[PDB]
Amino acid sequence: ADTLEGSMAQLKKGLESGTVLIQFEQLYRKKPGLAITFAKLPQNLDKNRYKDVLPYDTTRVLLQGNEDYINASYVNMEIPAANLVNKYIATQGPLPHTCAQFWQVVWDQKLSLIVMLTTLTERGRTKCHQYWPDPPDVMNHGGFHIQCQSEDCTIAYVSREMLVTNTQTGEEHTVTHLQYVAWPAHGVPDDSSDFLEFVNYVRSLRVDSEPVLVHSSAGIGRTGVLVTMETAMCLTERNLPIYPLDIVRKMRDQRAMMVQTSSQYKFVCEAILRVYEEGL
Amino acid sequence: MTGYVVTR
Repeated sequence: ADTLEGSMAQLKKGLESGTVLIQFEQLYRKKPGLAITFAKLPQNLDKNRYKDVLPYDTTRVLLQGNEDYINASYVNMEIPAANLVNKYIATQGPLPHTCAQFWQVVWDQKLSLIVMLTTLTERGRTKCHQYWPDPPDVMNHGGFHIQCQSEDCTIAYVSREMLVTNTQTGEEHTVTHLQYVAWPAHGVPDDSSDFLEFVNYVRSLRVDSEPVLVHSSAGIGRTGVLVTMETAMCLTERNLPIYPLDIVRKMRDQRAMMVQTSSQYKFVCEAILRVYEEGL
Repeated sequence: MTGYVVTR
């Protein structure tokens, strides 16, 4: 209902008011009534990095390493008006002993793009295990030979090409890996223009009908911001209306707590107005 | 495990 021009006026009003932040604060963090059981089974507990960030049973990724478990969710953002779905797999920064499962997901679905929205360590703590090798070095995870063929960077992110080799069959798979390093946990990007640049890079790398694997440390805060922003941009180019609270709810229905702080939400809303006004 | 839930 209503238009792009109209939703954007509505969004601006709500930022100025500000009712958008109130409604965000009132939005549920977990979808009422969705079971979270497998993630808390005894054999699975230590495969979670955070005790409070767990996948729903219904949307959790099933390992075709088979009847195993991983802290990862399917997250599909439908833009019905454009007949469009942007598939994601949203996951935590792997643990030393869950690395093998992380590469199993990438291999089972032949994901070609990985987006990592965290540094490995932050403020005295480990936020993610380094599951890829620093060249020249090479590493093995659960029957996968991983080598980093290429490294380049901007001020905000590192772009890496990786080669994944099945050690049984000798089959090879290539993956693009993007690590945004200028975006602290529980916060906003250090630079908004780099962020928008980055998100457009991600969209241009996206393969249709193939999920993009997106993670940060917990896989809900900064990933949620990124999924909202990519959704908004697909809508803007198609002159379709944008309702960021509907976008966040639809994410939260598939993985709990996406877009963690009010500051993150306020940030992505302002970026959405920014992109719209500069393309007008 | 530390908790990832914060305030702000």
